[PDB]
Amino acid sequence: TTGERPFSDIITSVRYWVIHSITIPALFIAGWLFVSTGLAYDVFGTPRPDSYYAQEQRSIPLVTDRFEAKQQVETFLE
Amino acid sequence: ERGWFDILDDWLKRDRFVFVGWSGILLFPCAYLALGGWLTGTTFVTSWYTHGLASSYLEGCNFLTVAVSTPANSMGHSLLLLWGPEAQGDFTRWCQLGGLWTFIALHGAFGLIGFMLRQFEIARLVGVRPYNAIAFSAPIAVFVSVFLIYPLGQSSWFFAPSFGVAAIFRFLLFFQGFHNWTLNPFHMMGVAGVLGGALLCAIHGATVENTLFQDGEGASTFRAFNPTQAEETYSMVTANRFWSQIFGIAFSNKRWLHFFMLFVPVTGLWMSAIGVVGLALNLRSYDFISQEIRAAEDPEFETFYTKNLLLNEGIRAWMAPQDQPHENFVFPEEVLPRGNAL
Amino acid sequence: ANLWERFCNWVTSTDNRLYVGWFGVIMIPTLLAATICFVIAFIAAPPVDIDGIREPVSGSLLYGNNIITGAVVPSSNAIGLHFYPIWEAASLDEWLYNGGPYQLIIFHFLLGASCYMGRQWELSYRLGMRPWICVAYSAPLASAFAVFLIYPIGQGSFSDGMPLGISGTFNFMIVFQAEHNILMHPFHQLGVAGVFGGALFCAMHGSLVTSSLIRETTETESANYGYKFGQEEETYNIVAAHGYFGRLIFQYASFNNSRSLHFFLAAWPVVGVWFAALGISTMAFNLNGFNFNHSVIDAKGNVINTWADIINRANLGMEVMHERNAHNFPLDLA
Amino acid sequence: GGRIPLWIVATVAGMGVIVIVGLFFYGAYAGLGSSL
Amino acid sequence: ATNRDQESSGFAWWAGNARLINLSGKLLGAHVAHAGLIVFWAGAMTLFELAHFIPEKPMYEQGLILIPHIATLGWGVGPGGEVVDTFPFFVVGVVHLISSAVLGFGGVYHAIRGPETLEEYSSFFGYDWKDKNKMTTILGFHLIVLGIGALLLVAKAMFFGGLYDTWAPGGGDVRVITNPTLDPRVIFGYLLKSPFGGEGWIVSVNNLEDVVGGHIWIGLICIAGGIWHILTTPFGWARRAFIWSGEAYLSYSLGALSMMGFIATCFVWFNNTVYPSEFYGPTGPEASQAQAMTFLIRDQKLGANVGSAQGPTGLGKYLMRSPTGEIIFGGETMRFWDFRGPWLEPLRGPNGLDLNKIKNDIQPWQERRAAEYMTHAPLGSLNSVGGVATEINSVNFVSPRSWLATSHFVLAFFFLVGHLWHAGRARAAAAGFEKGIDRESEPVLSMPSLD
Amino acid sequence: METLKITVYIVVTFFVLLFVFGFLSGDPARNPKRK
Amino acid sequence: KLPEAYAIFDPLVDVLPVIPVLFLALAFVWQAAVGFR
Amino acid sequence: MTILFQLALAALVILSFVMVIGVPVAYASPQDWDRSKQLIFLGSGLWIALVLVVGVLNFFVV
Amino acid sequence: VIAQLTMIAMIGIAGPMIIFLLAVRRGNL
Ligand code: CLA
Ligand code: CLA
Ligand code: CLA
Ligand code: CLA
Ligand code: CLA
Ligand SMILES: CC1=C(/C=C/C(C)=C/C=C/C(C)=C/C=C/C=C(C)/C=C/C=C(C)/C=C/C2=C(C)CCCC2(C)C)C(C)(C)CCC1
Ligand SMILES: CC1=C(/C=C/C(C)=C/C=C/C(C)=C/C=C/C=C(C)/C=C/C=C(C)/C=C/C2=C(C)CCCC2(C)C)C(C)(C)CCC1
Ligand SMILES: CC1=C(/C=C/C(C)=C/C=C/C(C)=C/C=C/C=C(C)/C=C/C=C(C)/C=C/C2=C(C)CCCC2(C)C)C(C)(C)CCC1
Ligand SMILES: CCCCCCCCCCCCO[C@@H]1O[C@H](CO)[C@@H](O[C@H]2O[C@H](CO)[C@@H](O)[C@H](O)[C@H]2O)[C@H](O)[C@H]1O
Ligand SMILES: CCCCCCCS[C@@H]1O[C@H](CO)[C@@H](O)[C@H](O)[C@H]1O
Ligand SMILES: [Cl-]
Ligand SMILES: [Cl-]
Ligand SMILES: [Fe+2]
Ligand SMILES: [Mg+2]
Repeated sequence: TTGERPFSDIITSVRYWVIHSITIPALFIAGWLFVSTGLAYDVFGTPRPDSYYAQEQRSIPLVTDRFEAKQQVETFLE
Repeated sequence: ERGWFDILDDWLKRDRFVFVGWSGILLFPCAYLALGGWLTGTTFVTSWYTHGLASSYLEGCNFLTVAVSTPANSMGHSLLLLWGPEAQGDFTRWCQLGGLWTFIALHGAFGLIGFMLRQFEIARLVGVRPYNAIAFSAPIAVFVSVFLIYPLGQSSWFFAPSFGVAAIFRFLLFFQGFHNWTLNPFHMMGVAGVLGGALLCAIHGATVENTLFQDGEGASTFRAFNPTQAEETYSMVTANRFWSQIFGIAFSNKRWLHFFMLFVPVTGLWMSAIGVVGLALNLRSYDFISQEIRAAEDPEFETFYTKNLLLNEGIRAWMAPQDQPHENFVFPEEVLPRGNAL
Repeated sequence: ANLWERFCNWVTSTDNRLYVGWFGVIMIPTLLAATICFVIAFIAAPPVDIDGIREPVSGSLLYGNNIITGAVVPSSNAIGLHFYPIWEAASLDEWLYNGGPYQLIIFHFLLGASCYMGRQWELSYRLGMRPWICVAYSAPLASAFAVFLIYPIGQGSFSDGMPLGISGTFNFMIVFQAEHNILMHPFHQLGVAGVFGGALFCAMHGSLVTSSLIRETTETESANYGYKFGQEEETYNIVAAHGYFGRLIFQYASFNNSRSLHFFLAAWPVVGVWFAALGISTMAFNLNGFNFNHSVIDAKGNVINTWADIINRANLGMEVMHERNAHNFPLDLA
Repeated sequence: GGRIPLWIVATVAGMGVIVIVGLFFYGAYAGLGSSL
Repeated sequence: ATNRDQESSGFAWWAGNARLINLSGKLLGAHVAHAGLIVFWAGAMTLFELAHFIPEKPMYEQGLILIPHIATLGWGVGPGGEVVDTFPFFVVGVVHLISSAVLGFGGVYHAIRGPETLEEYSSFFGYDWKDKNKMTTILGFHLIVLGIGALLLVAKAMFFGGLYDTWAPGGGDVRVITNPTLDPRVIFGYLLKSPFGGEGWIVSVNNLEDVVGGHIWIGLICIAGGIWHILTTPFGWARRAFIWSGEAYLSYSLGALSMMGFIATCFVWFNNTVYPSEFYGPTGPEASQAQAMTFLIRDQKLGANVGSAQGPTGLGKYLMRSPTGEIIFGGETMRFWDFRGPWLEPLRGPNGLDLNKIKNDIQPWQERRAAEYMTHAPLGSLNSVGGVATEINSVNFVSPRSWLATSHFVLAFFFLVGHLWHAGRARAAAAGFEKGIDRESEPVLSMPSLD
Repeated sequence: METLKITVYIVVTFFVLLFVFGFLSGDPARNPKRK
Repeated sequence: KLPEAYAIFDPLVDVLPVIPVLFLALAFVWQAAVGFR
Repeated sequence: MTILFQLALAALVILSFVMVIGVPVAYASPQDWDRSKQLIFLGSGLWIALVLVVGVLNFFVV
Repeated sequence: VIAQLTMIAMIGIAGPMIIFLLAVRRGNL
């Protein structure tokens, strides 16, 4: 009894569904594409399945230098 | 209704679906960012560069194995600010260096401050005593001791817990093998307050539900109660007689009963927090010296205490090379402690 | 009335300081026997060959233990699930070496605690109470059955029952983690939610009721004197408490119905602990925690470790070290 | 007021939850995370 | 909408089925519809298992629980448990699936369309829970039905092709039982056996003649008892001992199913006669013994003298004594020396495992079976990674024995809880205090103080 | 050991008999309300 | 495998065993329809 | 026989799905209950016939 | 894959379809 429209009124109204039958699927498709385009890997710097190791390297690219860690990751990525 | 301060105060304190308050200005952004940083990291962010682990749905982990992991040991106790000297404003690199860890831990810390200020604020407006805020000091002591003090006493944030289901399981096992934390009387007091609290929760709920007054015709008894009713909904007298006769003692004072329900778990969590402050310094209850002196001189003397240290020794040697990659441990097969066959 | 009728009247009397009852007729002597044997063994029992390999473990205070390390040690792996009462032994000295006290204690205790649960039903019926306090107690009781009886049955030996001691308990937990990955089992996770949530809601309820106690005392008196045993009127304002807590979260997240609130308080920890108990009782038959060891693999086939693999390494340390002289063959299959 | 009955909104919404969680379980057995 | 809200029935929606206690027609609907659910699952599950089934792999590598039940009855299988014909499996699945439509039909009809109460309509089909005579009559009918079910098993075993016999001389095979055990000293002797190790109460049944014989007795006992209950009314001592109400009777049956659930759990875990290891995988005891046998065979092939080989502890590395002197496998499997199985028995003599036989007579088929059983031990993760908890992913295996034991322990436990719930409720309701304490008639207020 | 066994068997039988006969002795009636 | 004549019904057979779970969930759809009265 | 068999099985399947929805709807419906009882009886006898048809045709296709 | 998904889709809809039909027709729910 704080004023706002009751949730049960909103989610059973035709107009809620007209707005949301477009916004909900649009958001979901945008999330889908953020991954399917590969963009998620690049924003966050997460390795793709082919990018954890070089072909013959077999030690992990562990960061070992506090202030030049950013440079280490850049060289590791080289 | 005066100056802007008092107009702002009015609006902050409106009776709405989600109360805001002055505390809301700290709470909401901090809780939102802690939770969102957790969902963002577990969904998208690796721990390859800090731990050599995959840790996100993106890389293939499930709800049990995802985490936002701590930064590399080389980061020490860096605040690891986005604009700080490590990431220098590069968001991608900051994610790869474990910046989301300190982001979550610190927003989470300020958020808990805001939640507790919210408990005080709402209590003051509604005119109740602020015991809920007081009780919440136990969650606070636990968060601060385990997520801040513990790693501050150790070499780096690397050894804080990582924010994940399996990551936290790993943290428990590490504390067993390295700190023998089960032997610690402050942890034992925590366990008593948690299990004793769950005990009080169960027994008090069951007793009320089983000493109810027949206040309606329904065989489903929940409707036969009214919040504004003057009368107790259940019989303290009958409840007292039952437990006096079953167990030997019983509550007779409802006020004492409810205070004790605050006291037990709040006190147990505060005790566990003190033990963790000691573990920040490796100041463990690891050993009983008299046990070791006897066992060293008498190879036929064995107790469950000596059996558990053998397990700890296994945990340390088997887990350390992958759990502490900055150490570059190489332990040749021949040095690993193992019993026969296994 | 006849002797029997008076006896029955006394056994079932609502007037005894401690209720006796028919369950109590079995509970009293069984709990007494388990208690006396436990106390004497914990002080004075000699070392027990728990793993059947002639390597006796000292559990008692007089043989070099303290309160934290002491235990009544499980019976010998050579016995397995065989029933080993005192009269099965050639002497008390043999019975002691083989961990006879453990069996005597746990069988009398389980019988007695089961009767403790029946007695709770029994008295509630004598008092005209609703009957389900005994159902709340079934949760801790089921958990004691899991660790002292069901687990040994599954694994084929009481030597794998939980020891009656503080450090023995931790030994049981650590070995159980090596052998079942319990932490990764959703029934143990539900038990954690049950006990952490039980503690949380215990503190919550204590604090909400305490916060809304009606002013009945002065500042120099404990507020507890504001309540008198057996008074009719409720001693706090639930509407005030709900008004606080509905605002802390949002209105519909808070109970204003005391009956619903108290039912939730009962149910949450009781259901969680039933799942804890069923976790142990089903890992008894080796249906174990989730195994994601090497679940994440890169494009070439390199294993990319996750936190699950680091758990695995800790589990391996427990596994290879436990009962270090008892395995001759490469698999630990119970 | 509402034109769409609450029991339908619930049923459709619940079914949607089952589908998306179902998909997440399928994914535990195929592609990344599948051990294969 | 007769009795279909809380106001009129006294029961909230989440206790809605309690609204049925005195509506025998709709309650019969609920019961028949539910029997259709059971029969449905049995038929659909069998077809699913059959559709997935690769006949040359062991059943126990395939997550099968129903085909193993059919195979044990001697359908579809030949020597060694080799599958010779999947058609009997198909027939079982289809007949249950079809039958469930019939039951589902009756269930829906009674629940939704037929008379809500049966008493007006029929005095034979109507009932009052408090009518002790009608209760024992209906109970008698069901007893006769159950007795006929038991004799159907005897009929299969004796007249319709036999049962799978893991113990058949020369190797497991389907065998017709011609000499079932009738001696009450053997049949009822099982019931008085200790449930502890080396005894195992009824779980110890180790031959099909005792199994068949027991069902001859049980079929007759049930039929006789069923007749008895149709023709009698409870004695006075029965009348004074029990609560007589629908909820009370539900509670007694909940207790009994809980007990049976625990018994089944132990049966599938230990018994390898009516749960042949050919179909269900090795028992835990069996796989552990098979490991010791494996390495004894290996190491003796390498030249070890396994009789005299002292292990690290001083006990024999391969062979030792049980606490009563029998020669048994050593290492941790000492606990499992009560185990008996067709691949091991040829090596056992009157003093336990025979060293002469071990040295000279172990056949390649015994080596194979012991390797198979060691490597199919019933250990595995919830996501079905076979092996110890530290095992890496590769082998998709959880034993049918683990699935069946764990499920039934869970069910048996919750059935005990439901027993306590309902037994305690039935007592309170019969005495009139199930809805709470009368504020003006609170029993404790009329009692003297404890002190 | 034989004497001990016999003694315990007697003790146990005695208490089990009390439990069974006791619950047989009109237990439903032993409540505060309807008998 | 199912006899070959029935193979076309394989995907249907894969889904049937789950139908009982659906009967439980149906009770909730129904109750939601009558407002859990 | 495979044509007859496979049509008979598809028919059984389809009639089943129709009955699964139609029987409960008919039973809890106010109006048109007379036209319903007939269809239910017809559907049921047809359902049973198809089972026997599939059952017999089975052996000419297996 | 599409086959099994279609099957469960029409099996899954059958229950709520029954309730829907009954509700529209003011049946005896
Ligand atoms: C109440 C809300 C709140 C609080 C308490 C915090 C707190 C914090 N944040 Mg978070 N943040 C918030 C809201 C908040 N944030 C919001 C809404 C966003 C979205 C924009 C963020 C996004 C965010 C990011 C991306 C990061 C943080 C980080 C931090 C940490 C370092 C902050 C710092 O050093 O500021 C220093 C600034 C102040 C203390 C303000 C002082 C104001 C004084 C009193 C007046 C002086 C002003 C002066 C006149 C200006 C002259 C400057 C001139 C010389 C140029 C700290 C835990 C960092 C972190 O978590 O690293 C791990 C980090 O990287 N925050
Ligand atoms: C095995 C599960 C099961 C069974 C067999 C029953 C049986 C029954 N319940 Mg219970 N119920 C259950 C689970 C079950 N319930 C669960 C899990 C809950 C909690 C959600 C409830 C909550 C509940 C309440 C609150 C009530 C019942 C009532 C009833 C009865 C009347 C139903 C009615 O009025 O339908 C009306 C519904 C319809 C007309 C919709 C269609 C229903 C049919 C049966 C669907 C059949 C679908 C099926 C696929 C058709 C196959 C046909 C084919 C073979 C040809 C009926 C005997 C009522 C009662 O006791 O009345 C006296 C009552 O008030 N139930
Ligand atoms: C006795 C019951 C029982 C047992 C022992 C099994 C056993 C098995 N099933 Mg079958 N099955 C069952 C009933 C059972 N099922 C039912 C009711 C259905 C219909 C849904 C199925 C449908 C089915 C399919 C479609 C498949 C199996 C398969 C399997 C195998 C792997 C199972 C797995 O991976 O589990 C995974 C484990 C879970 C999903 C966890 C279940 C835990 C539940 C939710 C907890 C129960 C708690 C309690 C009952 C709730 C009470 C609440 C409380 C408050 C009172 C295994 C042999 C698979 C197979 O290999 O076939 C060849 C397979 O594909 N089953
Ligand atoms: C245990 C289950 C059971 C019980 C106690 C009843 C009882 C009743 N039924 Mg219901 N019904 C059932 C199951 C049951 N039915 C099933 C499975 C179906 C679908 C086929 C129906 C469909 C149904 C309809 C459509 C009607 C009834 C009616 C009746 C009433 C009269 C029956 C009669 O007059 O006898 C007559 C009996 C015979 C002529 C002999 C029966 C021969 C049987 C089939 C052979 C027995 C073999 C064996 C024991 C079966 C084992 C089954 C097992 C393996 C599952 C009575 C209340 C009527 C009623 O409600 O009137 C208003 C009514 O119209 N029933
Ligand atoms: C589902 C099966 C079933 C059910 C529910 C009933 C129910 C009933 N029976 Mg019937 N009965 C049955 C099958 C059944 N019977 C069969 C198959 C037969 C033929 C053998 C009989 C022959 C029979 C007779 C001769 C009598 C009954 C009587 C009764 C009534 C009271 C029973 C009682 O007090 O038991 C409780 C049991 C006791 C009080 C005995 C003492 C308790 C002991 C010590 C318990 C020990 C068990 C323990 C848990 C160990 C289990 C393992 C064990 C095998 C070693 C009640 C209506 C009585 C009656 O009123 O007739 C009209 C009666 O005189 N029945
Ligand atoms: C009452 C009620 C209820 C319940 C209900 C029920 C429980 C019912 C049942 C039902 C049933 C129980 C049904 C069944 C059905 C069945 C059917 C319908 C079948 C069919 C089959 C077929 C068609 C087959 C086919 C085939 C063949 C022949 C061969 C192979 C292949 C195939 C499989 C394809 C509820 C809960 C809802 C709630 C409300 C009330
Ligand atoms: C088939 C078979 C067989 C056989 C079997 C048999 C022969 C069985 C029998 C069985 C029986 C013969 C059983 C019985 C049981 C009983 C019971 C289970 C009882 C119970 C009781 C009760 C429950 C009671 C109660 C009470 C009391 C105690 C007190 C008072 C009150 C009252 C009444 C409540 C064999 C093994 C050979 C092999 C395999 C198969
Ligand atoms: C055998 C066979 C068959 C059969 C079928 C049947 C028998 C069916 C049934 C079906 C059914 C039986 C179905 C059902 C469905 C259901 C559903 C789909 C539901 C869901 C639910 C939900 C989703 C819920 C939700 C909610 C509510 C409502 C309220 C509260 C909240 C919540 C959210 C929980 C056919 C014909 C194919 C043919 C071939 C063979
Ligand atoms: C090892 C288990 C032994 C197996 C026992 C076999 C069970 C069959 C028992 C039948 C006989 C029981 O008979 C039962 O005995 C008790 C004790 O004398 C009787 O006597 C009792 O009556 C009233 C009933 O309100 C009591 O208040 C009173 O204290 C008591 O004398 C019961 O009224 C009678 O019904
Ligand atoms: C957010 C912290 C703000 C601290 C308050 C600063 C006082 S500001 C204060 O506000 C008055 C309103 O009565 C004005 O009339 C006055 O001019 C001004 O001094
Ligand atoms: Cl150990
Ligand atoms: Cl071994
Ligand atoms: Fe309370
Ligand atoms: Mg995947």
